[PDB]
Amino acid sequence: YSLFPNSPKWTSKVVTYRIVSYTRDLPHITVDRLVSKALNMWGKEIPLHFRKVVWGTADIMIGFARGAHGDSYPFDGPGNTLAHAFAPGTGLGGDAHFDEDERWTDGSSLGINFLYAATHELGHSLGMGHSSDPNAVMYPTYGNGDPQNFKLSQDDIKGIQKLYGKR
Ligand SMILES: CC(C)C[C@H](CS(C)(=N)=N)C(=O)N[C@H]1Cc2cn(c3ccccc23)CCCCCCNC1=O
Ligand SMILES: [Ca+2]
Ligand SMILES: [Ca+2]
Ligand SMILES: [Zn+2]
Ligand SMILES: [Zn+2]
Repeated sequence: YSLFPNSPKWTSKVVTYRIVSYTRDLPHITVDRLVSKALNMWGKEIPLHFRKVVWGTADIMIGFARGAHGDSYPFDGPGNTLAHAFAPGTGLGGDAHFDEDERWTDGSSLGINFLYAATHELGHSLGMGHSSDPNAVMYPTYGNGDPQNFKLSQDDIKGIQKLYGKR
């Protein structure tokens, strides 16, 4: 595993998040469930707790967008970059954006598995960098293992716990 330079991390006991926009590919209820699932995958290993808010600012702002969307990291259409997240910090820090030009799926269809993509992106939102281990969720490319049957690897757990300590 690798953390970000200067290992930024959330210092609060609870970190909020808010889904600002949704994808046309899934029901809104599924995205909400999958984001909670993804945050819990990491939360289970550490002292943090998460709370969803539906208005204003949240530490982790989540949204779907196609093309240019304000932050100077335009999406590129179907394929290639699927999504991108930023290291913990104020403003854009900690946010996670998903390329709406992708065909998002809960796993029952062809497309990009949103639970897997959200686990990777929220890993970045928490301060995780990329792993060299092809089996890790934090590996840079999609598809090595099985998007429909996966869990954090020992490498991902070692990294998140180094950053925030064990629960
Ligand atoms: C790990 C994921 C959940 C999310 C990451 C998000 S990121 C930014 N936060 N590390 C991602 O988008 N990875 C790209 C990386 C990537 C793979 N290729 C690319 C060709 C061009 C540009 C990027 C890529 C070659 C094949 C392209 C096919 C599309 C699959 N794309 C990827 O796997
Ligand atoms: Ca933020
Ligand atoms: Ca894309
Ligand atoms: Zn963005
Ligand atoms: Zn990544």
